[PDB]
Amino acid sequence: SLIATLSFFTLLPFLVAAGTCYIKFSIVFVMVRNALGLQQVPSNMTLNGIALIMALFVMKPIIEAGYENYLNGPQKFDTISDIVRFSDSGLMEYKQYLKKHTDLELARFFQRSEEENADLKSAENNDYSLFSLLPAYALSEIKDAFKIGFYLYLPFVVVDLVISSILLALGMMMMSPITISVPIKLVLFVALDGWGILSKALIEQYIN
Amino acid sequence: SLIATLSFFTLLPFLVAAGTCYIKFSIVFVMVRNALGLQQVPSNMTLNGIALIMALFVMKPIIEAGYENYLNGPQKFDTISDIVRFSDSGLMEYKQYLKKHTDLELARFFQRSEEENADLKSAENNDYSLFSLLPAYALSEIKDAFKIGFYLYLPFVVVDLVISSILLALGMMMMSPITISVPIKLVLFVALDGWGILSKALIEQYIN
Amino acid sequence: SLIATLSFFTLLPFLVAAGTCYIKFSIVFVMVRNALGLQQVPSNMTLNGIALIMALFVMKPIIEAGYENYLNGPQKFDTISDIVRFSDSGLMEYKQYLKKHTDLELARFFQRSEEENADLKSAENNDYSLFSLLPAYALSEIKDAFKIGFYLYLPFVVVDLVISSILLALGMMMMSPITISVPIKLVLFVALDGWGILSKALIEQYIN
Amino acid sequence: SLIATLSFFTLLPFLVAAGTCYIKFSIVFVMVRNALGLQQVPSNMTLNGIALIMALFVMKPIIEAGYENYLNGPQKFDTISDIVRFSDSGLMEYKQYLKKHTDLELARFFQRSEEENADLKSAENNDYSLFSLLPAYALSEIKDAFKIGFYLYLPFVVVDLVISSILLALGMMMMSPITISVPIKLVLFVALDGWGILSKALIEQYIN
Amino acid sequence: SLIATLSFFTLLPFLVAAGTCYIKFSIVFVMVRNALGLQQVPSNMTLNGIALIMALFVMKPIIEAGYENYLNGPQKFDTISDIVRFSDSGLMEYKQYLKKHTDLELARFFQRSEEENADLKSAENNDYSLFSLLPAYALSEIKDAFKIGFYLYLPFVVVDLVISSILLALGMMMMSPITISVPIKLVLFVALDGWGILSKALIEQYIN
Amino acid sequence: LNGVFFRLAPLFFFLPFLNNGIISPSIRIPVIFLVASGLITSGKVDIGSSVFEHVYFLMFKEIIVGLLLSFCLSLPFWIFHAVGSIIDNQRGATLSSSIDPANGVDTSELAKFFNLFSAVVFLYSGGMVFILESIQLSYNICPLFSQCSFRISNILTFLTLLASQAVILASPVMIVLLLSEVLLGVLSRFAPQMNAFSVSLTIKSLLAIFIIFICSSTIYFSKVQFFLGEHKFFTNLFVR
Amino acid sequence: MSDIVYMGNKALYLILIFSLWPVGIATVIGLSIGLLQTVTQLQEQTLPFGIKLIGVSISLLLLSGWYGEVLLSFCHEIMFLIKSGV
Amino acid sequence: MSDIVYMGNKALYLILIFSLWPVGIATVIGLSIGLLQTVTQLQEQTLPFGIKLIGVSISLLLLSGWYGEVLLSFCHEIMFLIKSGV
Amino acid sequence: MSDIVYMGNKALYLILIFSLSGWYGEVLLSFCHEIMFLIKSGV
Amino acid sequence: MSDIVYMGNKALYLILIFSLWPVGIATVIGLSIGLLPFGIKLIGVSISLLLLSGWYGEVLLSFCHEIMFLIKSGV
Amino acid sequence: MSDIVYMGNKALYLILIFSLWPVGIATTLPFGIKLIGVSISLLLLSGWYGEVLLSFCHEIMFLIKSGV
Repeated sequence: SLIATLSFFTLLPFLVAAGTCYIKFSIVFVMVRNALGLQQVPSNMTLNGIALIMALFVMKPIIEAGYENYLNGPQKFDTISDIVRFSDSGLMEYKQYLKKHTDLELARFFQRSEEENADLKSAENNDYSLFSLLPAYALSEIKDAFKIGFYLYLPFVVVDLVISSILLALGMMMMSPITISVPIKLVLFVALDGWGILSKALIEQYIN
Repeated sequence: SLIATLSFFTLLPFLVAAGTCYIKFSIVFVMVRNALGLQQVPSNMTLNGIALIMALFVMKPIIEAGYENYLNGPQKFDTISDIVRFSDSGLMEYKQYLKKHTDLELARFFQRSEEENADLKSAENNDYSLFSLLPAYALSEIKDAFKIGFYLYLPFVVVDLVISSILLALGMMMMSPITISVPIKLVLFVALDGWGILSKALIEQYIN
Repeated sequence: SLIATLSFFTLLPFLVAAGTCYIKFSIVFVMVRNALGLQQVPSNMTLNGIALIMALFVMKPIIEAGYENYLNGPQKFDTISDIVRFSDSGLMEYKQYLKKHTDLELARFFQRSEEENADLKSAENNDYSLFSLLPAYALSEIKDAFKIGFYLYLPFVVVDLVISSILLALGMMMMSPITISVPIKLVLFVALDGWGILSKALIEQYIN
Repeated sequence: SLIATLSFFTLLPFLVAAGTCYIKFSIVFVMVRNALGLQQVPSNMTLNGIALIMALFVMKPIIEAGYENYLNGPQKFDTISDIVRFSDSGLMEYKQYLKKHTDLELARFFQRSEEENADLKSAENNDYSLFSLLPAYALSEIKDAFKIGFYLYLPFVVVDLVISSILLALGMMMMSPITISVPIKLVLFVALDGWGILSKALIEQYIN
Repeated sequence: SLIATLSFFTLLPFLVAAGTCYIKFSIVFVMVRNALGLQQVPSNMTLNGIALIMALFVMKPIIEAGYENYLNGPQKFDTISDIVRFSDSGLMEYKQYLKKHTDLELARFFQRSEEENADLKSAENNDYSLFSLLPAYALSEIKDAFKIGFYLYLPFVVVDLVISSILLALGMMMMSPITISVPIKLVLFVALDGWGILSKALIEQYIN
Repeated sequence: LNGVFFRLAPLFFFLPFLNNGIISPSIRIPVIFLVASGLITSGKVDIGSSVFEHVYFLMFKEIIVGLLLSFCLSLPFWIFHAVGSIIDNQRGATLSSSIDPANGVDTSELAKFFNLFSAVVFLYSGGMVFILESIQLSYNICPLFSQCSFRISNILTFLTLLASQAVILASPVMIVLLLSEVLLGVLSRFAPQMNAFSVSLTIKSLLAIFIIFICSSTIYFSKVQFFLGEHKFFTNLFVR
Repeated sequence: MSDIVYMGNKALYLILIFSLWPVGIATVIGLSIGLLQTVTQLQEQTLPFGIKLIGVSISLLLLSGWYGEVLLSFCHEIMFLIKSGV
Repeated sequence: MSDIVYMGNKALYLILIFSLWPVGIATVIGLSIGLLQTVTQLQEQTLPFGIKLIGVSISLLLLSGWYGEVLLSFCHEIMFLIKSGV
Repeated sequence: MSDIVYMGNKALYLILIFSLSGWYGEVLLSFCHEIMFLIKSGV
Repeated sequence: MSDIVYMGNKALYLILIFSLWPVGIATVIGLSIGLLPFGIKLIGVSISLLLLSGWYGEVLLSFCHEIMFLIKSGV
Repeated sequence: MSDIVYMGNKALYLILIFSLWPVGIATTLPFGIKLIGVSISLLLLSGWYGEVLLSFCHEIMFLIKSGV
């Protein structure tokens, strides 16, 4: 019954890109591009490519677990057994990760939503099925990523306020401070080691 | 006559995605995304995927009624009878749902439109065919989802007005206040627990 | 010539979607979606599905004339005559429809365009072939649809101008008034029941 | 195993465009276009086109390394052996390049990111795998390109501030000095022979 | 060898629109539209349209040379071989054009930066391939177009200076002089019949 | 039949604000085969078609033809657009004069209602009808062959009465708004503390809307005049 | 033609009403305070703006109900004459 | 439509309060110092702005949290009445 | 940079000529035409 | 909610110091001359952005670094 | 920060120079005469003024490749 495994493989990387990471990094990078003026990066090329690279990068530990247990075997050179424990154990790994970062509030509200969960009486979070687990995790990750990105946001707005206040204290009302902000922002963005530190912050103490 | 079941299966997920749910959630989420400034989410990836997940999520109890009565047998390993009562009873459940959320006004207007309805002598709302039931339901769900979304809209517009008021009050005519808007909006979006309440609300008290 | 019938079953419902209806409905729905801000509906799924459903909805009577005279016999268990009079009579009904909504001006001008009808001197619009009938019909329907769509557009653009006017009056030089316009419009779109009434208007007194 | 090489050929030029070059050129040219006022160029045509030409243009010496070792044979008119040393030696050239321009800090942080790198504890930068090499290089190139671009930025903003200072020193508070800035910038942009020096400097001191 | 010719036909007109013309006219008309206040013309319909029209017009004579020696020749009445020499001779004409308007400075920098020319040691400018020839020519056209554009710019800036001088001399310190600029510029733009002089000059004293 | 296809498809796409990207691309493609399968008829030529179809050069000619009409026919709408544009310049839109914000938002203010009014107004007499009649006239003039573009080169170099008709429409508007701005300056001279953004903007906005009302009526009649003018220009250009 | 002109006249009149009131309120506010920017002059830059904001807000408080009503009537009428608009 | 009118009135009243306090503080400061830009005139350009900043800063320091609270209440209500807004 | 100096010389001399009102605007007309002429002397 | 408020209070206090010094210089200048002056003001303000900048920037620098650190604990 | 600091200092000093000379040129009737002075500035100063910026700007991009 290899059919479903490979068809859902053709389907799945989209759902994965919506499933663990790839939310937070793309969000933060768009927040960064909302400063500095223009897009300043090609939305059709750069930020999404970076998102994919860093995404597989960060998932490499979960993929390592599935690589030892699941992935290495379906390499058609091992002629692996039909997928019974591959699905269940990869779901268990995804479960442990998801429950690392999913709220219970979302779990119970979505449980009342499915109305299979209400009749089935699910108590353990491992007894919540993967399909039920996914969107709650997505929403929780959205909230955390959003919090992180706007706490990032605050200082640049402080700088813009400073530039305006100075000009208007001198009375230079007719000016586009944004452009004068354009260089200064980047300075901090680079001068604070902020690019590398942001990447490492998200990366290392996202997973740990 | 297994043919029509599988061909209409290949056809049908589109019609279902346009037929009960998935309108309102996608609507509301794009509405959420016109706040906070830019798209800020991938239109081609995230929100519509969330809509699909929540879609099947929400429709699971109708599928449970069909699971007891329809779904369990057409599992091709059971060699099930041709679809007589599967269609009838799944249509009964779908009818009760659609008429939970369809206006009769639209029913009669499309009755006059088809001229099928005028000649075929349709009296009961269960005697209106499913084909006649579909577009009226779509219209009504459009109205309800739209109204919900724009009543969600208004406050962020209020905040934008406030920020612009302050800026022009001190005379900062030349500014793109939208960016200074971006952080504050988020806090409320997070501080209200608002996406979680939104999903829970739509989910639980859409179905009930 | 059974082959042609079934290969056109594969192909032709697209040409039909460009043939009698499906133009004005999709056009009007896109007009509806170009206000209210973003797409706000899934371009690839919802509006196209609605157009198809409503269009077959419209055409049920012409297909009914065919169901009595044409459709019942080409049920492939009957091995019906090659389609001469089936085509001719369904075309008679289609003709009466097309001439219900085809301008004479366009008829004569496109007849001169073809250089076929200009030399052949066609007088009855039933003596205009479907080949000649198509383009004048499509253009006339385009004119009617654009008229209807912009008359629908009116109040929403009024609201946009209103909010922009208040803002430019207050010195709100920097704002995206579109967002403030986003909610208000739909109030009318919903509160006047204009979605159902508009569907009814086009639907019924299109056919009549 | 020709399949993967050619499918990934269809896939890859995007990832290459995000992988070695094409970042800094496009970024810098957008920085140039945010001076002088408007877009001043076609965004959808010219600047990124120049970036692509300059991109593979620039990538050619690595391709010469391969032209000796890789490129000559996959010219499909040579009927070349399966890709064993093609991949290894092109990866070695890419390694030497990436290590020409990759920081160690990014390397270690992203190694802790991958968490297979943390478990495996890789020491040599040639022992970092290619996928492990990619995103650290992306981050480093981002920092370098951004530094270059905003260092280019500074003088034109200086000119803007100076013209404003002149007008305000003369009491001419009401003006949009940007437009008067528009001509002056261009002359510096040319009077230095500066774009040619920029292109040459990117050119040789990128590769050498 | 039809295949590659037709695929690169699907691809190429973009690179051509970035290859000879289409830069200078677009920049010129954008500089024209940056006076007179707003865009005052459709960014998305007319002006770059005229750029394309003048571009194809201006590239007509190269196509005339390729019309005598290529575009007359593929005929069955000419009994032609597949496209070997047609491409070579059209490229020879295109080469003579590109070397009409390409710099040597940019050429050598771009030679060694591809390193194909550096290691291959190319001597004739016809031995520089078209790919290497394009971006330098584009750069030179950019510089000339910018010179002409800002020397277009000067007058309306002078008008704005005059208006500001009037207002500040009469004590009318508080005004948005730009609006008063709008009509006068417009009047002058017509009152001297200058748009036709600009267009006729650009076309003719470009190509002749 | 392809030739007329690439005379018409240029027509349809090149002429968007009559038939635009609001229309789904699957509905902008079939009109080409529609109008062509009309027009192409009676041109029954059976000859030997070149290797690789050298008459591809003929294709070049055909493309240009369609493009011409569109941009020239764009003049009417644009004069109205220009009218609306300049008026909102003195009211609100010109505050995007500054370095590049987010998108051209202030395009949508006023001129778009003019675009809708003008596009609807065609449909009393004809939307796409006269364009197609002129195109059939061009078919009469230049059906097809090697001699591809007679005098198209000097036909292109031409003069269009854009701002001429804009002034014909908006003369008293612009003069009165200028006078009102000078009245704002007199208000400043009366009291040097006005900070015009504290005062002027509301007044010029309200005045702009009032004048747009009366000029919409004058627009109806001047529109029929403008339609006749552009018809003459097109006759000239296609016959030359 | 004629019906389209009727449409445009009615639309611009509705716009005139709703856009008329608040902008006149703002006009009166700015003119009055500028006249108070005379004797006891007291010019910093911006001050009158503040009252401007108040006024417009009060405007939406004062007018609102019938304002909505206006659109409703015409909007209903629009769909009615939809069937005579073809 | 009555409900819509009630909605607009409520939202605008919340705007009134939230935009009422801080600009009122700024207005008080600017009025006092501008009145001191009269007798003993000493009117240069900007000076009161500095003191203005103090007040404005304190406002954004002191007011913020409970101010958001206002929206909190209404926003929650909306979601609830979402189910009765259908 | 000297060419810019000359352009500004002419333009500012005309500003001097201006700063009676109505015909004064007419002066600009003349120079505007001349500007476009030396447009093709900018390259 | 409380912690977010504390964060904003820190940011606003840093704003307070940075925006405190130069406007006090300009205040002194304008009071003295009002008891032309714009020119003197220009000097001071200009000098401020030259004179104060480095360590002033340093303030933001320090705090910005700290933010990224606790970015990891903001989850 | 080091190269950043150096760059910022140098840019601000060049700003000081250019914004310093025009009022020395400048040194309601007489206002009109004063206008001529500012205009003469762009006549008199510009070329060598540009040279100033020219020099530094050139070096910047050169040391761009060593500023990384």
